[PDB]
Amino acid sequence: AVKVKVXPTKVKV
Amino acid sequence: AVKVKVXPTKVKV
Amino acid sequence: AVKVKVXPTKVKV
Amino acid sequence: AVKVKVXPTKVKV
Repeated sequence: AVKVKVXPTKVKV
Repeated sequence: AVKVKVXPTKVKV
Repeated sequence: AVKVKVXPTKVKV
Repeated sequence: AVKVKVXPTKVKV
């Protein structure tokens, strides 16, 4: 999966 | 916002 | 490919 | 920074 971290926001696709 | 396009999913932070 | 947009910065992987 | 992990590439903005 692609992992996205934007400061304290994190999301995986 | 940050945008991360992963195929059909457009993650927006 | 994944497209990333962070304000005026863009990159594609 | 924003971090986007796309397999072995870790995009950092």
